[PDB]
Amino acid sequence: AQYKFIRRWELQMRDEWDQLEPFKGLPKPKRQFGNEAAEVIWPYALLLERVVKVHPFTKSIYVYYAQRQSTARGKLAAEIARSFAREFLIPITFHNSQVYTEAEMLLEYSETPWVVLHSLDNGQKPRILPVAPVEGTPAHTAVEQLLAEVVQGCEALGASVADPVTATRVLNERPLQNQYVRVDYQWFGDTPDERASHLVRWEFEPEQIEPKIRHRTRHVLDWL
Amino acid sequence: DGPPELLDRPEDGWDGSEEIALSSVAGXXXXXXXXXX
Amino acid sequence: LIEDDARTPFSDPSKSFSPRVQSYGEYVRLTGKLPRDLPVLRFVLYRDSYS
Amino acid sequence: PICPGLCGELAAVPFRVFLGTLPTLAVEERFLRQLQPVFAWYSSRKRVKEQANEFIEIDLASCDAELLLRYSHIYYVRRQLFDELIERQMTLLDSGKAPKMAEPSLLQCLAGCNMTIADRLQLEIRQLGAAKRAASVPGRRELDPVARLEVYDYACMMRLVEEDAGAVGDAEMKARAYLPREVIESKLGHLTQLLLGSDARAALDKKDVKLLNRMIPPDYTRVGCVEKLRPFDVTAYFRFYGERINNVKVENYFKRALWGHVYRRFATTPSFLSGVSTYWARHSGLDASFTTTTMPQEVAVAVCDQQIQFPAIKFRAQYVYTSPETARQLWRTDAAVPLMRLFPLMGSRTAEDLAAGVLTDAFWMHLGLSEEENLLQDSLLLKVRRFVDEVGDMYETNIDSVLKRVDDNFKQVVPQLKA
Amino acid sequence: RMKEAEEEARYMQFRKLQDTFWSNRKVLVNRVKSMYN
Amino acid sequence: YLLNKDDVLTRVLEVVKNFEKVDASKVTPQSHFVNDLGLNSLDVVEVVFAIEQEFILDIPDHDAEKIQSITDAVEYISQNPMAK
Amino acid sequence: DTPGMVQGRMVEEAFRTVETADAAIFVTAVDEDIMPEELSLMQYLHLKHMPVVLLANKMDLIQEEEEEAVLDRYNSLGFGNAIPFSARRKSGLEMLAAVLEPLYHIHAMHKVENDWDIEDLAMQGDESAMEEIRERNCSDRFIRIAIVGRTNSGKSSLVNRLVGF
Amino acid sequence: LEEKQSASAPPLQELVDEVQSLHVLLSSPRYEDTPLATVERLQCAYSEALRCVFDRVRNASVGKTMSCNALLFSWSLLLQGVPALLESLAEKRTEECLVRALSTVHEALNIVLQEFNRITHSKERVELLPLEGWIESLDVVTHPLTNKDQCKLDSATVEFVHSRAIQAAAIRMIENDQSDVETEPLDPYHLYILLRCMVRLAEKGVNDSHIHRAALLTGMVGERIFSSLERTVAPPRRYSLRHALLGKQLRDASKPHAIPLDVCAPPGGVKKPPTAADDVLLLTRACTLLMKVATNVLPQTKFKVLETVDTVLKTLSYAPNYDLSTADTVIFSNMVLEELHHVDEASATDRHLRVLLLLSRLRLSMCADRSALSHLFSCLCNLLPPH
Amino acid sequence: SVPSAIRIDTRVAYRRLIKVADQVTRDCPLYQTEGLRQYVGRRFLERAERNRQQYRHLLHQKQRVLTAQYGKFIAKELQQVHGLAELLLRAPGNTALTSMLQVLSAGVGNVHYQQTVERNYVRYCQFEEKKLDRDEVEEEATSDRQNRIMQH
Ligand SMILES: *P(=O)(O)OCC(C)(C)[C@@H](O)C(=O)NCCC(=O)NCCSC(=O)CCCCCCCCC
Ligand SMILES: Nc1nc2c(ncn2[C@@H]2O[C@H](COP(=O)(O)OP(=O)(O)OP(=O)(O)O)[C@@H](O)[C@H]2O)c(=O)[nH]1
Repeated sequence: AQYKFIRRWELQMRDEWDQLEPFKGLPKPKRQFGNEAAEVIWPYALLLERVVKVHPFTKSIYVYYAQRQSTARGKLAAEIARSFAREFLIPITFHNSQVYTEAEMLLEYSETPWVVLHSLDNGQKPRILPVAPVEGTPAHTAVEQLLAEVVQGCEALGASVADPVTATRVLNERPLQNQYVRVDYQWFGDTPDERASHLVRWEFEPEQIEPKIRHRTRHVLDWL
Repeated sequence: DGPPELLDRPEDGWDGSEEIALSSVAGXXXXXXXXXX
Repeated sequence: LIEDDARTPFSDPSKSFSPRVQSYGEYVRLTGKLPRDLPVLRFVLYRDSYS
Repeated sequence: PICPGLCGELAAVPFRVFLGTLPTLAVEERFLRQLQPVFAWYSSRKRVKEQANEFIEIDLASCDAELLLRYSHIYYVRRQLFDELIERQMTLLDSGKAPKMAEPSLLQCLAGCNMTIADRLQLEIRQLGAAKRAASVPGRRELDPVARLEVYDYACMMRLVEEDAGAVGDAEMKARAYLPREVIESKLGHLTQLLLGSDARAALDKKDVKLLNRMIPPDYTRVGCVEKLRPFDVTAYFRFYGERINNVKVENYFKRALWGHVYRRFATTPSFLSGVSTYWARHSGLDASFTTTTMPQEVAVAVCDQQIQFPAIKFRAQYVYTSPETARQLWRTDAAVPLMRLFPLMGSRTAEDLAAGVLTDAFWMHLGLSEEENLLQDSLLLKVRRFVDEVGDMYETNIDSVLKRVDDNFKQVVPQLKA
Repeated sequence: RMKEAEEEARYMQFRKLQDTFWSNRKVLVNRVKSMYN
Repeated sequence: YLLNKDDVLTRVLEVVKNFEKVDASKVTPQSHFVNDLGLNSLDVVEVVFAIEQEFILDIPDHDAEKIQSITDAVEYISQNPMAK
Repeated sequence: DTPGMVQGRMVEEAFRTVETADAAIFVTAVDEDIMPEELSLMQYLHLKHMPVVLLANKMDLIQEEEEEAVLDRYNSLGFGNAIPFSARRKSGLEMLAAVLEPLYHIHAMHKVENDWDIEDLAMQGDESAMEEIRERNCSDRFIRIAIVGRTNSGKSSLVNRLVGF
Repeated sequence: LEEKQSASAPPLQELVDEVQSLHVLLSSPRYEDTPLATVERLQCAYSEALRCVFDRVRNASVGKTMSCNALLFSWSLLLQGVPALLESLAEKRTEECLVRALSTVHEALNIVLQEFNRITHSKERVELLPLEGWIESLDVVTHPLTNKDQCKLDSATVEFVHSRAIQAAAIRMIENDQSDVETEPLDPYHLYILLRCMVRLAEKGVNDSHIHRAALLTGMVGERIFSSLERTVAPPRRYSLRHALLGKQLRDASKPHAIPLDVCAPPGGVKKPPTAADDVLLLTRACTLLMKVATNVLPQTKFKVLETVDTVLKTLSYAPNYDLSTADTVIFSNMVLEELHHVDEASATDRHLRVLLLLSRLRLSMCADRSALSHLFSCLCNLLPPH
Repeated sequence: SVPSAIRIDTRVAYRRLIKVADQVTRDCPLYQTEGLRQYVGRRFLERAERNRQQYRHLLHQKQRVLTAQYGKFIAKELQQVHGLAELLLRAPGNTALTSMLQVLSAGVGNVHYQQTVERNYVRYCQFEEKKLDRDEVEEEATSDRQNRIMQH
């Protein structure tokens, strides 16, 4: 029995590594029925193709859509919200690093999906924007229209902050939110320095630049 | 097509003994302000 | 913190440093509580060649 | 689902439902596939994790037990739930040793009703037995559809037969989409003010609101979502609100039950439901292009026929609780679904509930208010007022004529099986 | 400059106490001027 | 010589309210330990023993098996002269 | 002292030493979150039916406000009431001593009871029991044999062959 | 939490509140270090507010005109501030002015006394006034101002008001009609007033039932205050398991060391106290009055009195030093020492430790009345350690 | 479900066990307020539910002769509970049993750590009982041997 139990342990660990060995240092995302875009391994090529910039004072973007729809335009709006959540939610958080993006599929017969925008100002109520695409406009255009609406709503909600200085303070003190994202850095570089090697890096701190080894001058001469 | 766990699949071959069952059992004062009315 | 050896260069990560005190601290007088009912204080004064 | 809104005050009864073993959570994946309309309740319920097993803590006194028994589709799960309910009710009865007993006169009036119920009982059971052998449909599936039909699966089989009678799929979900809770409460307060000028209270009490929250499954709690109610939940809310808001004295429980069943019928009728319903996005003010403020009449009638169906099973399940001596005999042999929310309202309360329900069903069948139009007519309101007042006064004065009325009205509401 | 204001809060406690002791004697002196005149 | 029923009720009320399984809003001066409070028999043994803690008197086995209601606990301690 | 879990798996030598032990002190650190290899070992120790006590080391890095949420997660990890510990500050040894004290007396009981069983068996005339008692009562000084040499000389394989595994 | 909160999303009363605030600022011990100019300003404001309240009351002169509860609370305030009110109303330092002010106050109190006579003649129900109302009525009917040595007095009225207050206390202690938040049965000030009335009627209130009800009331109040202080200073998570396994034990037995009485957190800051500025003082004085009342009772109720004394003593040990009033605390301590002079078992050790720690805490050189210090000297010279 | 006699017997046993646990928490200092009470209640309720499920399975003249066996089994378990209460009463004198009860009240480790302390408790009491007898018979034997040697 113990032999088969150890074999089971080995197989379980092997599959868990094959799934998460290059992503073991990252936290795990939510296991919701709309957050399938968080467990997939995102190509850095797609992440570079889709670079969305939202207002820095925004903190959360949620996209709620319904599972089943009884109306044709309701099903169309649900598909639009699903496509937007699968296309731009991960790029937004990956390129902003201060916003938390989440999508969810409510198991109900609704025909109007929506998006919720939360700002860094706790004293400011969140905003709700419905997904109401034009029947004549295609899905590829409706997704871009929803993205435009979301970006403009984020801009308005960030500009309508109560105390911009306090908002900047809480932004500077807030940690990173996209630590769960599984990015496959393909031929670009395993390290940010390897990625930006084609550029001159002027932003460095001498405390970290200074080598902290014995005979560091000898080693620097050998390296140079 | 959506979440496969939510997607329904049929059970053509199922064992009566395959069912599993287990039994487990579950294991400030304040001040009173007075206002004359 | 000030070095303990001049032979060891500052580039050595395991260089020893000991603390030397620059100021022992800051002090203020102690002023007790003065009772509302008994403000008058009686005392004895001993002066050696003081006016 | 036998008596919407019929609830009594009792403590919490915890029960741990086994969800499976990590990582092969078979019961949990079956629940994910089946409990889709009650997935909000499922996700809201707490998750307790043992060392190597998974359990969920449900409240047997709350609607959790009945919802699981109705939507389970798992024979051994619902069997364990039914057996635990029966055993805990037996233990509670043996420990209480003193339940309130009804009068022997009214119990004799209800005893003769089962003699006529047993004729349609065999017919309605065959409908439930035939539906079990039709589990090969991709809509609803079961483990052993060829096995013998048992007593605990009655709720699921009744739900399936009601779906087949309505002929509209996901009618409960389509009705929950158009039945928000706040607008339903507002329309119910309006109807209560129309029915009673000063006889109604200003609002409901906190204990009653707590009982309602325990008996109604919760919806999602997102930022933009609103509390939506199923049609059965709206019926239960109407019944509970009326029965708790009428200013009839606590000793005159019969008139309170009559008002409760009147509100239950006002909620079960399709015209009033579609008239008082509105889309959730319109109620919230989010969207103004897909207003669709009116509920689809086809879905409304198809979902009201579900609640209209199966009178005999409900009457039998309530007669089981009408007397404690007969409950010990009919809990393991006769057709009966056990609900912990029926135990605090013992013999007297449930007997008066049965009588009031029979009388209200007969009044509705006689006046034809189920389909005509516009129940808010002042003439119909005054007629209902006079009906409830006369019946309450008669029940207080002379009970023999009331029992004769109950017998005649029972023969009226549930006719004998023909051919 | 925010930490500079935090250092003044430590020493402001002892400046209020010196102003209180001087004002207490001012009140006590005026009481004596009335008891005798 | 005997404790008054008002004081002996406040004590038994405060114990069942501060109990580990009983809710404050569910208890009332006229309530049953099993039906109105929802406690099991092994929990009734605990709440009676908690009453034996504040009232230094010792209750025998037969006289403790009769205390299934809060009013029953009040009547027993009131008639018992050995209560502090 | 056993080696850590490398690549989510403990070496075979460590598994045999853990099985030989009576109890286990699962030492986890607070600077890093709970990792899958820790959960894999926790369930392995559970399936082996061995007493394990959770010890949360490196508590000196925890602030006064975050100690609540940290211990809540450690107590909901299957093992109850994780012991806060700090090896740099040497905090928690008197608290760890109170936990290993019952196991100390239980082992003392099993040892004396086993000695009585072997004594009774040897009085019956069993050679294995008399030989066991002879090795016990033989009170002589241990001979420390150190096997040293150069790297890759095969001394680790030499002791493994001498021991038998 | 963000998801959850987003899913969720000159009146007489003001005059009375101002009078109460100024009185607590002038009488609380932790404000004794206030500057003298501020003390004089607060005292002038308090005198002016009390004069305005008394003027309003004497101009109304009818309970049914304004209120009953408001009138009773206003008269309780005026009674607790009689000397300042008299010095403000007489407007001069003269015996004739004092007599005039006292006569005016007697005239104004005749209204309340006649209202009490009318109520006790009509036999009103206890639902008329709350427990606070009945206690204030008992205070204003038993206050020595009526017999200072021309008012309407009646011992039947006194006994009726006393019985009504006791019945209202019983009702309030048995109702417990709170949903989830637990409140105190009675304010510390009203509890002190009730026990003061019981001290005044000690010749008539020797009833063990009344003494037991009062002891239970003050025990509940002390339990509230102690629970507040304990929630304020509580041991942390890092020491929770250490206390569960070891329990504040020491490495070596005979170090020697100081025996800890209560387990709390290590020093972490200032931890501003939550209790009011006079809660501890009122609790201490009320417990002193309770012990003075129950000095001669049966052992069955004496046990409950001693348990309440132990609860109040624990509350005092938890209370800070600036909130501890030296005079009232030393009075309470010497009374507890007189009680400990009786040979007690299994609790004399901890009681002696509590009392001696509380005595070492405070400053005996700052005590106002020297009679308490002399009695403490006697009690400590006559005190015997446990066996 | 369970007959009234067995219910009354188990209630008396549980009350005795609670009284003994409180007396032990008083006599030997258990530094946690609830202490052994929660653990004892949990274990007792778990065993009671196990035996109730066993009786439910047994419910399915054969039932007449099996109910007597079930009653004898319950009586044996109750005698075990009473002996355990006696051993808890004798614990506060010994310091090892005090440490076992203290660690059980604190509730550290896992089910296997809390079970080896629970099972070996009564075994430790029996071992302390046998140890005195062994030491006494050995000292009497060596005294007789010394007296016999001194005679020659
Ligand atoms: P009530 O009358 O509703 O409860 C009656 C119950 C007990 C529920 C019966 O229905 C029942 O289940 N009876 C049979 C079970 C029974 O009698 N159990 C007695 C327990 S004996 C036992 O083995 C328990 C030992 C636990 C001791 C734990 C040791 C911890 C100390 C460290
Ligand atoms: N802050 C803090 N650091 C500690 C503490 N204990 C150990 N460390 C640090 O953690 C590092 C781990 O040292 P080890 O004892 O070798 O860790 P290990 O468990 O033996 O790990 P491996 O042998 O590599 O499997 C040490 O170098 C210490 O600097 C502690 O209690 N607090």
